[PDB]
Amino acid sequence: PRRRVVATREILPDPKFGSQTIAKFINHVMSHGKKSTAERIVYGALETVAQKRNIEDPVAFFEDVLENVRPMVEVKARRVGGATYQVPMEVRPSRRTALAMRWLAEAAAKRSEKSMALRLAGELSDASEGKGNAMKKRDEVHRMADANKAFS
Amino acid sequence: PAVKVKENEPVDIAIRRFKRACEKAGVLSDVRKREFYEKPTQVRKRKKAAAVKRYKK
Amino acid sequence: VSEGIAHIHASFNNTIVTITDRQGNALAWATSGGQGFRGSRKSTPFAAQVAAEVAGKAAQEYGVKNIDVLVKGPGPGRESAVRALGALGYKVNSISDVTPIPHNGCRAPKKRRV
RNA sequence: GGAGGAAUACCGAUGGCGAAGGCAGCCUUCUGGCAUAAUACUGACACUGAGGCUCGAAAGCGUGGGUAGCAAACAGGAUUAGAUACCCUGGUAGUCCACGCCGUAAACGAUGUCUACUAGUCGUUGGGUCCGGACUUAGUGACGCAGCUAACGCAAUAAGUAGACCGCCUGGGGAGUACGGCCGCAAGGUUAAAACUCAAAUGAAUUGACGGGGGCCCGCACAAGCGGUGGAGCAUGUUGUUUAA
Repeated sequence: PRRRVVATREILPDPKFGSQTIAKFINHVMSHGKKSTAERIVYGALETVAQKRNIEDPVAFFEDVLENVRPMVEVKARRVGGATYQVPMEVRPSRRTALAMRWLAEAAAKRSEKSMALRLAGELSDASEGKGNAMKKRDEVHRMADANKAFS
Repeated sequence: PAVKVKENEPVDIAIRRFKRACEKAGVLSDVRKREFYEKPTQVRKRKKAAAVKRYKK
Repeated sequence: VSEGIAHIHASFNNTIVTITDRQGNALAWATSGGQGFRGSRKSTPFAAQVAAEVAGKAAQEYGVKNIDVLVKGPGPGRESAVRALGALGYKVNSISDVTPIPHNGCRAPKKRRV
């Protein structure tokens, strides 16, 4: 906005797991202000995946999967001499997390399972094992940079 | 524009010295003038303008 | 052949790198078009670097451990080709520029207006 | 490895020479000017210049040679609504040489030639004289008084104060056009009107506006995100039509 940078609002961590990232993820799933619905959907999906994998710490599993999902490099458009070309640049640390969360939400939207919690659990499993639309999207974002890699 | 690199020396520093040598010899300007033909009147007018700029400096 | 001379015909449009023996025979050559880079992508230092790497490998099969570069023309990837040789690990005795400097021997093309 | 043509990087500089037009690698032959040095000389031989004649960029013309690059014309490729153009891949005349025509350029310092006078300053090229500097000469530039100018600006290289002679101008078009001479192979050049037509055509500078001119800066203006209109039904307004409205 061509104006001073200001401190971001402090997020409220989730109660059950006491983790910042979990609430940050719940925010994206929330729609029309239905934070109560988002909490329930996220908790159900995490419980389903944790039960399936027999893992004691769903928060740790989620941290590992999110870290894997986040893309290191994202292409950014630049204008030089009245010309438009792709330019690969290192992504900002917070932006990596935001991108991964958004992509997981988007793919969970189109997953087949009848209920949102099951769609989300399936997408987390596929992301953890490196399969599915979210991993394909991250691979496409990496692929665009890899294709040319002739700038910066 | 010939540059000799000593044994067990990094390639990048030798490249930088070669660039400095080429800049010192002014090789690039000759090629730039060569690429496009320029009218002699335009040459004379540009030379006069450059002389005036040098005088102001 | 245990000694090599590399000739680079760099130019704003395209850059060509070739490997030759001391006597003046070219064992192998590499070009950007073979890499497939085109247009603006073709006319970039990285397109020069990759082709330089390919030509360096091609020369490695022949067996030249020492090569000296001879740049020609005002290309933007001439530095990148030497960087590519340095990254490959070829050892360069010297860096020299063999760009032709014709002393108004021939008339140049008419200026372009845009 | 040869063959063939043109030009002469660097040196190179509001540097140098020439009456202008113009003149760049290097050695040789012939050649015209200018600068200064102290002597010796003639003793107004001077300046300007109607006609006239000499030279006169580039392009062009005629005959004969040469033809690498470049390139009018021409061919094909592109964008474009079209592109007889700008960009492009080729490309003949021409540009190069010998001998003759052509005699026109924004041929400009948009400033005729020659004199005498009028503060100062820092440059720079070629000489001179003095103790690296000071001094003086004919050119060569950049600032800056008096003075001049509509104002820009000029300012010892005057557009300042005077003088000699020559050329030219009398609103903008029609028009440097027609007719007639003169020149030319030609293209065309030179001298040079009238009918008619409008009240303007102009120059400098000021305030604004604008630019596909610049410098900086701001707004959810774009970016990055969220969710909407544009598709369905309905409520509402408006054009349209139909209506007596």
